[PDB]
Amino acid sequence: ARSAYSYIRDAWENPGDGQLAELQWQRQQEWRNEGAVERIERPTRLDKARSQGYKAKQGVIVARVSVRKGSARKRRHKAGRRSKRQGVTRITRRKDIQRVAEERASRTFPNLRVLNSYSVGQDGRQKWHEVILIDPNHPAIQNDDDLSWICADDQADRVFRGLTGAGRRNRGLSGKGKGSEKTRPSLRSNGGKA
Amino acid sequence: GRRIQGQRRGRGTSTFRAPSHRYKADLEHRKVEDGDVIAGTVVDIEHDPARSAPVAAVEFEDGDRRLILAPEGVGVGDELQVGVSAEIAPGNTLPLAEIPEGVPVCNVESSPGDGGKFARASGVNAQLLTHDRNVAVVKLPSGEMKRLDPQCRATIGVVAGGGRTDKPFVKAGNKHHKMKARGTKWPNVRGVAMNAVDHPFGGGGRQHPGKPKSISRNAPPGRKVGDIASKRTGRGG
Amino acid sequence: MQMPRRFNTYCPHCNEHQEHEVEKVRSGRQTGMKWIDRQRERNSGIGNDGKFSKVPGGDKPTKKTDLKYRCGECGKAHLREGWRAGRLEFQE
Amino acid sequence: TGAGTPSQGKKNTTTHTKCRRCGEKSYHTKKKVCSSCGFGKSAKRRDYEWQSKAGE
RNA sequence: AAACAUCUCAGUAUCGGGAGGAACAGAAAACGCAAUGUGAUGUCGUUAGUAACCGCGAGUGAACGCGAUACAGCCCAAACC
RNA sequence: ACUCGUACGGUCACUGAAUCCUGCCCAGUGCAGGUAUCUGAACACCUCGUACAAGAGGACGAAGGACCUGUCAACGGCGGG
RNA sequence: GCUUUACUGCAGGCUGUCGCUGAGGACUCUCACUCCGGGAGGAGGACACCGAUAGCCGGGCA
Ligand SMILES: [Cl-]
Ligand SMILES: [Cl-]
Ligand SMILES: [Cl-]
Ligand SMILES: [Cl-]
Ligand SMILES: [K+]
Ligand SMILES: [Mg+2]
Ligand SMILES: [Mg+2]
Ligand SMILES: [Mg+2]
Ligand SMILES: [Mg+2]
Ligand SMILES: [Mg+2]
Ligand SMILES: [Mg+2]
Ligand SMILES: [Mg+2]
Ligand SMILES: [Mg+2]
Ligand SMILES: [Mg+2]
Ligand SMILES: [Mg+2]
Ligand SMILES: [Mg+2]
Ligand SMILES: [Mg+2]
Ligand SMILES: [Mg+2]
Ligand SMILES: [Mg+2]
Ligand SMILES: [Mg+2]
Ligand SMILES: [Mg+2]
Ligand SMILES: [Mg+2]
Ligand SMILES: [Mg+2]
Ligand code: NA
Ligand code: NA
Ligand code: NA
Ligand code: NA
Ligand code: NA
Ligand code: NA
Ligand code: NA
Ligand code: NA
Ligand SMILES: [Sr+2]
Ligand SMILES: [Sr+2]
Ligand SMILES: [Sr+2]
Ligand SMILES: [Sr+2]
Ligand SMILES: [Sr+2]
Ligand SMILES: [Sr+2]
Ligand SMILES: [Sr+2]
Ligand SMILES: [Sr+2]
Ligand SMILES: [Sr+2]
Ligand SMILES: [Sr+2]
Ligand SMILES: [Sr+2]
Ligand SMILES: [Sr+2]
Ligand SMILES: [Sr+2]
Ligand SMILES: [Sr+2]
Ligand SMILES: [Sr+2]
Ligand SMILES: [Sr+2]
Repeated sequence: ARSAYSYIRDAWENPGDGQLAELQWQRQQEWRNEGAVERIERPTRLDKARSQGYKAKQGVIVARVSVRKGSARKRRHKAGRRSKRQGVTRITRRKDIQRVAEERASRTFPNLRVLNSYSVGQDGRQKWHEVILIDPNHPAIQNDDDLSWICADDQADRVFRGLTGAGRRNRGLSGKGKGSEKTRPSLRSNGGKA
Repeated sequence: GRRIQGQRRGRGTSTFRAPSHRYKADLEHRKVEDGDVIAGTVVDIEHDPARSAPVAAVEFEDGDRRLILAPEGVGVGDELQVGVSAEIAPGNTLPLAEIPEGVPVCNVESSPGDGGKFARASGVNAQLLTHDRNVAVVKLPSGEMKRLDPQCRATIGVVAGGGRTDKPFVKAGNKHHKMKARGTKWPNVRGVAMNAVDHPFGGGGRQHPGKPKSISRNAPPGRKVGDIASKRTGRGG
Repeated sequence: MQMPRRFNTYCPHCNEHQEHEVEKVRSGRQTGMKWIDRQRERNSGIGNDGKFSKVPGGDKPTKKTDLKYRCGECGKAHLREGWRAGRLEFQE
Repeated sequence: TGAGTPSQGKKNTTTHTKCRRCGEKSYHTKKKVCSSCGFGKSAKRRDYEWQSKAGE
């Protein structure tokens, strides 16, 4: 039969309809009054969290992060530039907001490592994402067959190097064939043209 | 070119800042729960550096000692009241609703409880004209009819120091001393007297703006100089 | 100059002389779906857009005849070199 | 008053001093920032790729 | 580009953040020598200055495949408990 | 920042103590106001086109402009016959 | 370097539109949101602010 989880999932396919709509309208009032990074005892979207690797266990942390909506916040050129490099208003950044969110969360918890993250909505001026972080130093995790991998040294600060799922997508690594000529194995090795 | 003086101002550097560390106090009305059971005695009259007008130190019943925006005619010993039931006499504060029409007032709040925003300068006053259950109509010093919430508090009488403007500075040195007590860069160099690089009016053999002075409201900073969005100019017509 | 609306001349289609009707070539409306239209959208962005920032050239003092020659029997038209003419009015 | 020799006589202010962190006489005692190693400004050590030729 | 604005120089210089002894990538919602065919991923040689881009100017410029190197394939979420 | 400031304020400009004065010009340019009618983009809407889409046309029309008015201690002008 | 009714652009301001954004060609309301208030509460209100986009102005700047 259907899992109870599928109902949370199904609710979130249309965050603007049904009960979920009223919940968001209510919640966001409280969220707008919270900080940039707020640790939370439980995921707002359980199905998604468990699906991304979450577990109700010691060493597993979840934090909601908010970021200002819109494009880049850039300063106009102070020195000479050709029309092409004078743009200021319509220029957007190369990292999506979810990625910016994952990084802020990881800075707040220097000892934890980003596992994954997901969207929990937005209003007209900001977006919220919840991030799952793991304590690579806690034995409950060092002994977990499904998560101990994140304890390896080369997984340190993984988010800052784009090793996250959101990181990999944003780097154009989804496709294994056509279109990934300049993304795989890295944007850098391909001269930064992807 | 280079940023014009109006643009240097905004950075709020020392040259353009007000000597705040030398200012005395923020003359906002007292906050009373209700009842008007708040009265104090004028303990002294002081000089207010930020306004070139006198201010009065008051000792209230509950022990609070604070400076107040003094109207003309207030002296030491006198007793002042602040509240809904305050008496209708010079130097007393109460909501416009309690003030009888046709009474000159000063230090009028814009939004009930803000402490006073209007008519605070030397010898000026707002004129309470119309009352109502929903809107109190006041005539501000500029002659503008302002609709205010009857719950907006004010002080009866006119501000002390009137006539200050009637005497000429006579000397540059006198202007100088006053200017040193304000957030203002002085003296003033005319735009037409500067180099083209420093102002829209700079440059040219003889001095003269090389353009009409009436500038559009939409002009960007750096260009909005001269006569801003003038509806007209001159004295004629 | 004057020009006869219809006259006998060679029709490269029938391959024989037949009566033709002469008409001024009317401009055909664009579709906005040609490759050039797509390149304009693709290559125009922030700042100067190269060739897509240029504007309409000038005009020669006189233009050449721009006519269609329609065969009166097979109904097909053919084109010819034009010649400079200040004005071109047809007779009948 | 000339900007040269006569204006050099007024110079008796102490600014740059031996830095506690790197040992260079670059710790600005007024800013409390070392212009050589960055002490007082950053935990990380002051460094720049332009301190050497690009390909070296 | 014998000017110059798209283009070029170049994702170069330089800047911010971060890991390791190497990084990154990686077990197909691939490829599309179209097939009765190949079978994770780097890299090297080639494919090729080819396809593609471009005031269609100056210039920019892959991939599939093939020959090599080395080879390795697995774990969750959910269903049922 | 101005600002512990509030029109007897302070911002932006011009002239440059006192004294006697400061004429005519609103066509152009600038600023500002108004505007029946005209013109005026995108989204949504309607027609055609496409089993869809590109696209073509339409209707509506903001600021702006046309047009009208105010204004020279606003740019400036005050000739030839 | 400087100028402007040189060319081409870029900030910025005005303006429409879409999202924030809710209930019953003009309107009421309150619940988001904004502001005032120490607080209770008051004012305002689906506007404004902010994101996106479109038109106009645009030597302030390149
Ligand atoms: Cl991390
Ligand atoms: Cl003054
Ligand atoms: Cl013709
Ligand atoms: Cl193959
Ligand atoms: K260039
Ligand atoms: Mg298992
Ligand atoms: Mg590599
Ligand atoms: Mg005060
Ligand atoms: Mg000063
Ligand atoms: Mg002056
Ligand atoms: Mg000079
Ligand atoms: Mg000079
Ligand atoms: Mg200038
Ligand atoms: Mg002059
Ligand atoms: Mg050249
Ligand atoms: Mg390029
Ligand atoms: Mg050429
Ligand atoms: Mg290239
Ligand atoms: Mg291929
Ligand atoms: Mg003068
Ligand atoms: Mg002089
Ligand atoms: Mg506030
Ligand atoms: Mg220039
Ligand atoms: Na971390
Ligand atoms: Na790309
Ligand atoms: Na393109
Ligand atoms: Na050259
Ligand atoms: Na040159
Ligand atoms: Na090009
Ligand atoms: Na082969
Ligand atoms: Na005129
Ligand atoms: Sr670290
Ligand atoms: Sr105040
Ligand atoms: Sr206050
Ligand atoms: Sr001048
Ligand atoms: Sr006059
Ligand atoms: Sr493009
Ligand atoms: Sr452009
Ligand atoms: Sr010509
Ligand atoms: Sr000197
Ligand atoms: Sr000397
Ligand atoms: Sr000295
Ligand atoms: Sr510091
Ligand atoms: Sr460095
Ligand atoms: Sr293999
Ligand atoms: Sr005089
Ligand atoms: Sr005029």
